[PDB]
Amino acid sequence: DLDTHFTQYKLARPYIADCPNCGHSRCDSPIAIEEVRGDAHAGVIRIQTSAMFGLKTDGVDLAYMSFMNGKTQKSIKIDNLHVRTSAPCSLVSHHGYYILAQCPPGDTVTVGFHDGPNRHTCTVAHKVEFRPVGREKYRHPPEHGVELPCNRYTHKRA
Amino acid sequence: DLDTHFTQYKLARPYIADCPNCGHSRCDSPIAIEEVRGDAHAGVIRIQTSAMFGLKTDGVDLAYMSFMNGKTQKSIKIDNLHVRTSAPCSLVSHHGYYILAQCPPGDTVTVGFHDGPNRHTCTVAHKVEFRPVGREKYRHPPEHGVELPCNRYTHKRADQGHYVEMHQPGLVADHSLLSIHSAKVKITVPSGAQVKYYCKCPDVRKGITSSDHTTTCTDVKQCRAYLIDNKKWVYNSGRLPRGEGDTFKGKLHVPFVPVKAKCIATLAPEPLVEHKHRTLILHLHPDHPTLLTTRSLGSDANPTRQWIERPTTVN
Amino acid sequence: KAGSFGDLQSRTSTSNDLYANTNLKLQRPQAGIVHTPFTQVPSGFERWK
Amino acid sequence: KAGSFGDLQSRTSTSNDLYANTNLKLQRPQAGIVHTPFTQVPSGFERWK
Amino acid sequence: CEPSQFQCTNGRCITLLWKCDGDEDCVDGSDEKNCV
Amino acid sequence: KYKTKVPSPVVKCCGATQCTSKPHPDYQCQVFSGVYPFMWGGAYCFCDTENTQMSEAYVERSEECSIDHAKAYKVHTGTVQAMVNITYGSVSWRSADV
Amino acid sequence: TVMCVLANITFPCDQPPCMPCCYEKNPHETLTMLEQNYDSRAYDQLLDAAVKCN
Ligand SMILES: *[C@@H]1O[C@H](CO)[C@@H](O)[C@H](O)[C@H]1NC(C)=O
Ligand SMILES: *[C@@H]1O[C@H](CO)[C@@H](O)[C@H](O)[C@H]1NC(C)=O
Ligand SMILES: *[C@@H]1O[C@H](CO)[C@@H](O)[C@H](O)[C@H]1NC(C)=O
Ligand SMILES: [Ca+2]
Repeated sequence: DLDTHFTQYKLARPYIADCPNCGHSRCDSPIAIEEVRGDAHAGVIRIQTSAMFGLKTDGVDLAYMSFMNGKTQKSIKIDNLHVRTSAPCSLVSHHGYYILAQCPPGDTVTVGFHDGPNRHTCTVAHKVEFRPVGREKYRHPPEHGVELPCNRYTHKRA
Repeated sequence: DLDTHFTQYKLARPYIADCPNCGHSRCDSPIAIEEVRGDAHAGVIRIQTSAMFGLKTDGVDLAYMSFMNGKTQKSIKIDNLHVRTSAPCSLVSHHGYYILAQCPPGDTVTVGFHDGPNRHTCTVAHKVEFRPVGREKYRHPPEHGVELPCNRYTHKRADQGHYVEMHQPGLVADHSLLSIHSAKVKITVPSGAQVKYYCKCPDVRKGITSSDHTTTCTDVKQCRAYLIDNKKWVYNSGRLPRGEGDTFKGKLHVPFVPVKAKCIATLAPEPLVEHKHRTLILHLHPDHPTLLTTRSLGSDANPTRQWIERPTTVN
Repeated sequence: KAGSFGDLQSRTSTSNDLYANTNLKLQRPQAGIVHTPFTQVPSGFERWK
Repeated sequence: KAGSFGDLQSRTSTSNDLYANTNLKLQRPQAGIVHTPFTQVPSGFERWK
Repeated sequence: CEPSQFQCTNGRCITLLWKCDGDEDCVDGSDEKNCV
Repeated sequence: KYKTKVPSPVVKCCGATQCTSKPHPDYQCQVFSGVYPFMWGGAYCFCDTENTQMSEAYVERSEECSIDHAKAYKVHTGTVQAMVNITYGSVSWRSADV
Repeated sequence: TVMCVLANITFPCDQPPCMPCCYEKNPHETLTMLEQNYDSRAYDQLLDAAVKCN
């Protein structure tokens, strides 16, 4: 959990980058999407934020998330870390800057975490495509069928 | 209510079946989607899940919901019971195993219920399509227009005319009821339910023991045990193991049943009709894809039917 | 011509007089609820766009 | 015809014997999960509609 | 399970490399236990 | 529209069960070998390779058949009748079926 | 008058022998009764009388 998987992140800190849409307009958001990288098969996408997920200023607890409310860092319990493309996505995992989420094939990638009163959400225009594997196109991973090789972002942090 | 419909679901119990994806990866989610039946017209669909809605631990109250987190039942308030196809659907009514909602078209169906530290969702790949009634393909039900016969599902729990079969739950696997006591295995009894034990320490040891029994097996791994509870029923899902030849069958009313009602359909704008000698020119400006069918009234029908999406003109 | 380019023709942007041929039929309310249902040819301006 | 109009032919609405030709074929449950996977021709009645 | 693969307390077989990586693969969290 | 009901399979943990065709519409059965299921509790039984599964499915009428269903008819000549209305002289209009 | 079998006790299907609260004297017997009599034409008469408590 900590051997090198997460201890490495004590050096990195969150930052406040410009988000294309804070929800009504352009603002520098504590969670800025960079490099939504969707090339896997099942619709799993890895998105890189400007917030440290799973790091707490003192150390790892893997239910905390740190972000910059100014020049000052602050760590909070993950209240609702949601990813959404056209419908809410399923958060497979999160570590450091990255969160791995299984997403419907949508058209804009949105992330967001609550703080208390405040919403702190960001949205980027990125085409997320569901990439079926095999000779039949299928809008969602079936229950049964035939196992075929595919490329997917592992949820292990190693 | 308290008549046959809800009273009859006292015999049933929730169950844990393999969901295909709760969040990520297969699982054994308490609310497992089975038979999401979308065939009604207006977008109302019905989902048969593995967790009962309306029961509680003793008696029937609509706001509660009963589900199994293990070998033990558990009744909680309906805190956030959401069905989501591509946008959050609207719950119409939940009764027993069944949950009826109104959904926009989409390619998955997911149901989820909280208990406050846990999410307990399940999703399934079912193509649910909004089926318009009439001759105009509209994407959401209109406010006004023309009533038409339309098959829906009832939101009467009322028991009538259809049935599902619920048998005895076969022996359910469990290993938390196996513990290493002293140097050997120990099977614990649930205080009212038999437990059938099979351990191959290297000569086969079997038995259906109703009291706390200790066998002569060294490790927990080589033993397996299955509790038999007969007090309650379960739906004979394809996702539950059945007890070999013990093929006894039961019946249960299904709350939401298809009926014929009136659903509103949209009315296309009145076409602009222009007259010429032996010709009728129709300027049509539909707001949704709309049928236009013409037939002569003479011997030769000359039937011409077509769909109009763009504003067009036909002679 | 009720919905191809001329369906609203105001001489100036702020002219009180106004010409309008949207083919505004007025349907009856149904089922004992209070509303004014109308069918109408969509905007000629939108079609032109 | 295995799914084109007649694939569920019931002599009356409450007959006990009904003819069904849906080419239902079962499949191996895989990966140590318990279920009854099956593939079969889609409903002919829907296609006819 | 396979000799080259770990077996959880609930019989489930996983890869040995997926043990004590912090993430609760097995339902009962058996892989991450006995982690000095 | 049909509905393909799937009875709960059996898992003869060690040994094998064979299956018997039953008078059901488009019934299908197939015994599989070396299943080794896993349930919420454990591995559902011990012997790794010698575990079968019944997996029977049989198709029946959908519940919506009671409401929507295409009816096939053989049509014969039958009869022809009309509603007529007659007025003669001072007698007002009187209508009847014929 | 319809007539249901319970394990070599014939009986009617509008009263069982467990009238006051059938599902609390012996639940197992309730369900073995409602499962032997599965094709009984009067099965809703049986259910409404094997589920009625007081
Ligand atoms: C006759 O139909 C053609 C094809 O749609 C159309 O272009 C033409 O305008 C119609 N005739 C008149 C007089 O509008
Ligand atoms: C024709 O018969 C109808 C049906 O009874 C009647 O109402 C009507 O008055 C008749 N025609 C005329 C012109 O009155
Ligand atoms: C029912 O009673 C008769 C007479 O006592 C007995 O012969 C029969 O075996 C009983 N039924 C069963 C299933 O034992
Ligand atoms: Ca791990």
